[PDB]
Amino acid sequence: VTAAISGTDEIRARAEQALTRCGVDLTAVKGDALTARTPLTGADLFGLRAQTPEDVDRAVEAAHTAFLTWRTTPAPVRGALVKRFGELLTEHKQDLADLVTIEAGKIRSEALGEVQEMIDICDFAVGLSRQLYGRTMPTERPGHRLMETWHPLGVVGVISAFNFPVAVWAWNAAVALVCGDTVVWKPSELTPLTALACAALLDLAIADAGAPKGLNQVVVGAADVGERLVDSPRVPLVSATGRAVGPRVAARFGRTILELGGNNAAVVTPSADLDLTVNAAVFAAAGTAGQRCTTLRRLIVHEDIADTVVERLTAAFERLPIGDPFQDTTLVGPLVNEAAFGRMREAVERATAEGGTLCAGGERQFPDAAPGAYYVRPALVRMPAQTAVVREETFAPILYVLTYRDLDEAIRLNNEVPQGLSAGIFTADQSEAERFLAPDGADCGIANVNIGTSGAEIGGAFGGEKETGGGRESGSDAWRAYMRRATNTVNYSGRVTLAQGVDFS
Amino acid sequence: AISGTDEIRARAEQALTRCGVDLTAVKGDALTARTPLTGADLFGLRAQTPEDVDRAVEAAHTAFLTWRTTPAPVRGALVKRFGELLTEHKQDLADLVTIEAGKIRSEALGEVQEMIDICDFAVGLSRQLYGRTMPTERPGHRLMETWHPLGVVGVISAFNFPVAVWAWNAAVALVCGDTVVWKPSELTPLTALACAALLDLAIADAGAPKGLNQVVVGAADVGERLVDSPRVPLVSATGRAVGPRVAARFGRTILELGGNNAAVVTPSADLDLTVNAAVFAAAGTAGQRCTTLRRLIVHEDIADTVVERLTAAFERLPIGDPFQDTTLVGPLVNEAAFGRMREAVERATAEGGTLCAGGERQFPDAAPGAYYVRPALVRMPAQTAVVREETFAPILYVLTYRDLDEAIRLNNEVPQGLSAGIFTADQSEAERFLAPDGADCGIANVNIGTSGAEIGGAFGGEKETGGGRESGSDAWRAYMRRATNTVNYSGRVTLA
Amino acid sequence: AISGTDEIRARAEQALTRCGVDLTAVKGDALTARTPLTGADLFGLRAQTPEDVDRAVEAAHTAFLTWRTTPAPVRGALVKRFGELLTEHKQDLADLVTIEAGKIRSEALGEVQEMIDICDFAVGLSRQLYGRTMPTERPGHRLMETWHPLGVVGVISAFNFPVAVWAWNAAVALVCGDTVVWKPSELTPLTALACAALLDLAIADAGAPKGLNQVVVGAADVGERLVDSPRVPLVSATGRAVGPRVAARFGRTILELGGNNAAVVTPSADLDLTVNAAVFAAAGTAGQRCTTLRRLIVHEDIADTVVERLTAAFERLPIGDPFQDTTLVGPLVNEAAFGRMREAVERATAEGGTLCAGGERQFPDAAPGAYYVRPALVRMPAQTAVVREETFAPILYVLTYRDLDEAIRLNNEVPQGLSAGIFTADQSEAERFLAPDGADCGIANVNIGTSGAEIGGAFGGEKETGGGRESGSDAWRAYMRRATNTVNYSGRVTLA
Amino acid sequence: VTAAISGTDEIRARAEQALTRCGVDLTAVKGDALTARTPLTGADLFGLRAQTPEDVDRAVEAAHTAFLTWRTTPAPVRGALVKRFGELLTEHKQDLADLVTIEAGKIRSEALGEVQEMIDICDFAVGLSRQLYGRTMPTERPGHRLMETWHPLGVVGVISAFNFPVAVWAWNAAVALVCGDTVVWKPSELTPLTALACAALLDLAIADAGAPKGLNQVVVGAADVGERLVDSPRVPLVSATGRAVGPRVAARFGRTILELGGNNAAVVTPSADLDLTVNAAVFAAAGTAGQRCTTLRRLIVHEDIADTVVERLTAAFERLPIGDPFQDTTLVGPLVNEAAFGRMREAVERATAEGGTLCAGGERQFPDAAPGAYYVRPALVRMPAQTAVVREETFAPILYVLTYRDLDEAIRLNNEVPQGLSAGIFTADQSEAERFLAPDGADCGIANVNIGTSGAEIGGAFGGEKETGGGRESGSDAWRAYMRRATNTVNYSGRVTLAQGVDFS
Repeated sequence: VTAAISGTDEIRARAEQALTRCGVDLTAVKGDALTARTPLTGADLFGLRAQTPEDVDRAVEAAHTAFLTWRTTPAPVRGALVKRFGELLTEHKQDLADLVTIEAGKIRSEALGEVQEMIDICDFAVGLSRQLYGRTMPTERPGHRLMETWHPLGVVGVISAFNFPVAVWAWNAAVALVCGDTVVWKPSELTPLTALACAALLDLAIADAGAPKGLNQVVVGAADVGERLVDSPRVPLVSATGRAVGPRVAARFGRTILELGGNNAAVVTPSADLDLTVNAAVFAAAGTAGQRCTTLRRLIVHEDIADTVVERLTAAFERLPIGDPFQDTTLVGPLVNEAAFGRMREAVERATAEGGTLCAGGERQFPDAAPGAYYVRPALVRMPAQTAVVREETFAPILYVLTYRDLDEAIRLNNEVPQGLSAGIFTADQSEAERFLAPDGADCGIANVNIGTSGAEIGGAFGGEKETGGGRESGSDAWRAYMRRATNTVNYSGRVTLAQGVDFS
Repeated sequence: AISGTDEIRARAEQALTRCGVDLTAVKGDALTARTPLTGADLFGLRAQTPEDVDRAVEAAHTAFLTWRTTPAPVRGALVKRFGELLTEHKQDLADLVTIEAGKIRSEALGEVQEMIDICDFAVGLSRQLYGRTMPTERPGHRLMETWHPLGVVGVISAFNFPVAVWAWNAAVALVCGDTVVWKPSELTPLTALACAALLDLAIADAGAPKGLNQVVVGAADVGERLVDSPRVPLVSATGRAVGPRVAARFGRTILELGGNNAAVVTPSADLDLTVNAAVFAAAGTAGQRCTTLRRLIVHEDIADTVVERLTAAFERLPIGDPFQDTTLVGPLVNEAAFGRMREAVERATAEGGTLCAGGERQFPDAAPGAYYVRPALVRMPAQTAVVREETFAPILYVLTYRDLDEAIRLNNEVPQGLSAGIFTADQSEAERFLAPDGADCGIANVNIGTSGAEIGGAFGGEKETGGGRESGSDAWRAYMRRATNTVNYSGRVTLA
Repeated sequence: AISGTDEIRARAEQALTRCGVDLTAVKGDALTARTPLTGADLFGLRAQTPEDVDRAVEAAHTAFLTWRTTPAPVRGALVKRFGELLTEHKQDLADLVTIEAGKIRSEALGEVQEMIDICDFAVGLSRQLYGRTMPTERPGHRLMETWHPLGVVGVISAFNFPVAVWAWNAAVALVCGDTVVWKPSELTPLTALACAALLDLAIADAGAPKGLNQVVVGAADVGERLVDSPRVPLVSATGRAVGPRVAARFGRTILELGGNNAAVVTPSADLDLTVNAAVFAAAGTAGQRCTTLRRLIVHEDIADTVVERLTAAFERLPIGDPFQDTTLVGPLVNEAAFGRMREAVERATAEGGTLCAGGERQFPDAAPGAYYVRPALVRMPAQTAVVREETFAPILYVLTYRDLDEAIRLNNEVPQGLSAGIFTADQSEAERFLAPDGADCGIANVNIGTSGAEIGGAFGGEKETGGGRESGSDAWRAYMRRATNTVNYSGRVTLA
Repeated sequence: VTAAISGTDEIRARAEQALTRCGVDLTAVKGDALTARTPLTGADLFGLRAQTPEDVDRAVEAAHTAFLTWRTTPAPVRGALVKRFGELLTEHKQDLADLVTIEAGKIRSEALGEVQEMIDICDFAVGLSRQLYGRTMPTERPGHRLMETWHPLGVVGVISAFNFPVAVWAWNAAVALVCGDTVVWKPSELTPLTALACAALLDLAIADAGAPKGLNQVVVGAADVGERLVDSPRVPLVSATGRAVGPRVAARFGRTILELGGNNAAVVTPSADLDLTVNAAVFAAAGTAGQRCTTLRRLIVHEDIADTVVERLTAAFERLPIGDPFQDTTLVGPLVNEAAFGRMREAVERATAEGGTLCAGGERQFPDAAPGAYYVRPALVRMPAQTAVVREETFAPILYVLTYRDLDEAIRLNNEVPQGLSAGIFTADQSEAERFLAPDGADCGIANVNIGTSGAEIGGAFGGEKETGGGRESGSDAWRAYMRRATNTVNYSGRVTLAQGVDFS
């Protein structure tokens, strides 16, 4: 139950080294308006310059200028830029992953994985640059041709959260760039440094490619900066990941991609492989300290095996190594800030008040080793019913355990929450697996068999349903949200249908 | 010679009866059916309350729970049967369309035929609704994307296409496993009652659930209750408040909100083709299509001759009773439509325009409650305010250009973005117009006008038109939910 | 109680007449129509010569020149009309199918319904036939892929599905803008004549070209002339020489050449489900489907109980007149089919097999010219020669396994590769069977037998089955030619 | 009319340098069975070891072993191999292009372009590795699911020609590898060295990736080696590019991709931009010394402009710089061998015998500067009709000029030849452009507007119709030919349709 944590100064030096290697000019970005910080110790690292709302508008207009050139640049040439950027990400993978650990608190292997996701979406987007497929199709009209074409849309506003500080932007920017769009990115106020590093690498790729300078810009600021971006008439698409954005953008006839959180469950049936299940559940519940939109928060377990599953998860949660995310031994790093810790404790108290039993975890670990940081053991809570606290997502590592008998009851328990991001079923039974994925099964955007709620990869469309917000990012044909469809009828016959047969001559 | 109100009423009652409507059950005192042919009220109807809308959604949701597990090809059999009944009653439904919308008989028949055609397309879709299978990075896993029924679809339609818009939505939604609650225009309730009765027959013939489709007749408050329902995940609206309201409750919308459609006429344009296409697209349906041609952007070297030829055509357009086959232009829907038209033309002349032809009310004494008008042709010195904001009336504004990029800019400058066309014999001009830096609309055509669209194409527009697509290509995806499914068959945990 | 030849002849003549066939015009002395129900000749028919095949191709090619520019949705209207006529005459056509193929009435009805269903699917396709638009690397250029009508399609069909295979080919080919020349099995000419007459009515109703479809009745030399025609770019053959011959003249083929289909029965299989599925897939159509279940690969722990249960089922199968609704198994097509069956069973017992049930000729005195047989169940010690080469007869070979990878290897070891199934309650076994290292067939199913297929799926197989696909998904692409089109609108030469 | 040509010795030294840089072991590949050669001088460079037919069978079996591992290696992992290979091609682009010039005689800029095509298809294939899309679709059966899946096929035999000695293999191998297939490549007997270099680079990528060793092998030999590859029962797909292969493979129920040549035309209408047209026609007719399958061989010109077009093409052909393909000034390098030159001269003689007029070119240039090499000026021949010599493709730079009046006549003249690879129309008229591309227009696999018969790129499917052979390679969904389709119905209902309602229990 004890851990050595890196000092703020050692963290700052590592951040500075990483930023400089990624080509950031520290003198130019430093200032006294905002502050970079680290959840590893809770402390401020150094001050940053901020953009004003007026600067956001200047950025959007510059991005629109760039768009006017980029939209007629051939998609395969646009893909060459993205290929160059992927090369630079590859070259600086370890440097960027350092920044991700520093700002989001993720363990090293997860930080590296997030940067690799960026590299993987660049590879995918380079492929898409020769596709972006529309259709050709028959027309009913003699001597006509009909097709559907896809065109670049305009400036895309990207609003990202602290928890995936680089991959969410990459999913959006790699795709948007190859689609002939330009990007203005408002990163989380908690994670500016990762964004600055990403932007500097992309600016080098842009300079190497001879591409337009305003293809991507980062706006560093607080909430008034984000609002100005959301409200811009020159931003036809806003992608927001990790609540008010949908209706405000719809009001000005813009488009949104929303992925707004998840309250994700897994069903454990009587035939589940318990070794597989426990391993999967622990990773999905405890990974990233319970701060993924896809984190496992509800486990719906058949009454015949619930006691044994709870025993095993209790033991696994008790053995989880919690500590500095730079240490190879660490599996759980810190929560992002005090507010997060407070919400976690409030939820666990309310759960025991609504009838629950705390089985494992929930306590702050080694508070005196880093007093400004909140390292916590993931909580396992057995619940007699799916009460309000279980239905209302807390962004923390709390796994509520519910029991069921009939699979249709498990499905109902999965579906009855307002969120609809991901779901999983652990079963050896062919029919149960298929029933879960059927139209009357789990209602979520992602529905998996024998893999947890974080089972997703670049090639799939990523997003959810219900209050998650309906958007899709990354794979399949999510790229269509970054373009506009045109239906084109071409007459080569020299004639038109004459109304009531009349020829006006 | 305008048909009499008594004759029209009798024709409406006979059509409704033949389509299976129970006149006693739908008659009442809350709302009135009317006709633009004379302006007269036909007879009174029962209305639904907001509470009835909630009951209808409940019924549709109950039906959905059964329908969503009914195999899609079986769902397609219902739509095939509906198409057969529409075919059987094409003339009766078309008479109701002419009576309530005022459109000429041939256009009314064409609208009912669109219904039949989308039924046939949806029967095809019922065996497709394609998702994907694709590789996964994880050993001993499989990955796919599936599409599932969404739920209850609310359909809000306008007076001008009182049956085809609902059919695009309902044929597709039903084969997608959804159910529908339809709020038709308060101007055109009878067409909806007839449609609903024919679909209820098909439902009976198929043994399908009774709540698959319901019509709610009423005013604003009925439509508002439908839009705000938490059990209506998709609202399809044709006719602006809807988008944000639905977004606020995390629902989905398909919005097609109007059009201010232009065509560009280049110096190599075939003028006989262009004049015919422009006249039909500007004057057709008395200028009351979402896809009506409202702006003609003509090259300065041919502008005088084009205006001369359109003036002559507009002066010759046959205006009259839409049940007479000689008629090209039927009446406007109501007095307010006429008022708005006149206000636009007055504004245009105050903004420097010249009225070249049309605009006058025709034979007011033949039917004082009806508004038959000659389409207006107005030459404008620039794209001023009145040109940029559409009026749902037959007014064609003529603008001039020299460089094609400026014609394109003029096309694109307005807030609407539904359809556009270019008339040209030049291969490169045609391609430029359709290019990524060309016309910005949802529909962009060469040598065919702004109503050049068909069932197999996705229909809808950009910008303030609202972004939705209906009908063809893969528009059906808006009626379903995508799932991404990873299946592990390895017995091991492999993380990405 | 077997229907008499005179009764059958009269029923055949009435069906043909009702379908629009002119009996005087088709009767003759060159070929004979026959029935497997009694083995009797029904009546004589005129035959085509090789020169008539060349005239038919010429006529089809002339029709093609018009049809290929007829808009696909208009082509789809013809197929929709055909589907309506098939629906009207479903019973009459089904009677001809039972008479000539010997299949039970319910299966004959199902085959005609497949025709109607592919017509409805093809009507959908008529608005799709999708190519692509995509980006080009070249500034000021556009790139697309389009699909165009191919030409005359030769269709060679077998006795066992005398109408549905031609319908899969003809509905799709016609909406794709192709024309068809059909050479039906010499065993089943009457069904083809009836089909052709109904389609000719639809053609007349639509005002379409008369040469869209033609039937050539004859022997080997007629089929050979069709295969070798330089004006037939696609040959679709169901029933081995065809592939190389057509390739030699740079034509295209779709080949579906037979099946030796297996199912794997795992220890967690639901035995009631499995026995029912196996009996129906092995015995259905007297074992004369391309998709008939011929090999059952059963886990050693349940093999004895499975064999016991199948023995009991096979002993209870009702064999008899296919016009009687009590019948499950009708007759084999002819004496040669019976001879081949007996030879296979004799070979299997010589290779170490045990005949567990069936194989005996039923009621030979009731109809001495007809071959009614009880399906045979043979337990085998290994997959020997007789197991690996299919016999078109109802024989089910039972093999045992222990490890699933060995069941998969046994499935895959044969030269045919049409369909396969796995019966299991185990999620991972189901997935393993369908995985890239699982069953190698064109169709691979879980908890449904080897005939588990439907209109919306691409149908066909791998290996010596021939590689072709018909019916659903994007099988239609084999009936068209792809073009890749780059359009320069820049006025400059930009090289790749 | 004069030129300095590199010496055989200088060429040999450059070839050796390139091979060594690409990681070929010269001692291991050298021998006395076969010979590497160069069309620049006509001479042999050095001897090579050859494979026997027995070695081909050994190679196929090793490739099948590799296939058994590769087919279950996840497609995105397979794409990582292809990405690494593209990196190595990038690093050795100039070295490989040297070999292409040496063996095929292509000018430097075309050789570099061919190697870049390899790099571009690797990028595309890396994208495809996350796609390979099948379908999910409704079933009519309650409580069932239906899908279509694509699986790796097996060993792919690649037979390539001298004229594109690296890109054709790359189109096949990049796609085949990501599709989970393995490859046995028989390069042209005229161009082994390019193949050896390609294979050595891919073997390094394989070693870096830890992939199976037998993923790709080159078999060096004469015709008996190719025949053994074509006839193998373990080779389910044979791709042959640049006549007997179709029927022989069909006989053993294999699949083929055939692209067997082209006799490609362009139509020049009265409204054609003549500067654009002449430039495009000269590149398309004279490029690669008329030795592309897509070379322009027939020009179908409207009678109103035919005289002026012929004048302009006459002047352009007379100004073409012919010489050593390593010199930046050179636009036309040599024909491949004496046999090619002999066929060219025979065709031009026969054309003048069938009524034609030689307008420009056709003569051997500077024979004494490289007596074993055949540098020729492209020939322009005006023909009064499309006679047998015009219909029968000669693999040499001969442009036959035909006149027309009605566009339907031009279309008929395009279509009446037995080949059907590519076609173009040069026109400013919107309706003519569309008529040419319509279903009753040009019948070829590739049909272009205002670009010549070599207007194709990676993203499009490449191939032709009629006696060209029907295959498609490279872009769109040509990848489907490298895989097998499965239709999968999955029952989760626990029941089956009972025949005649009978339950056997």
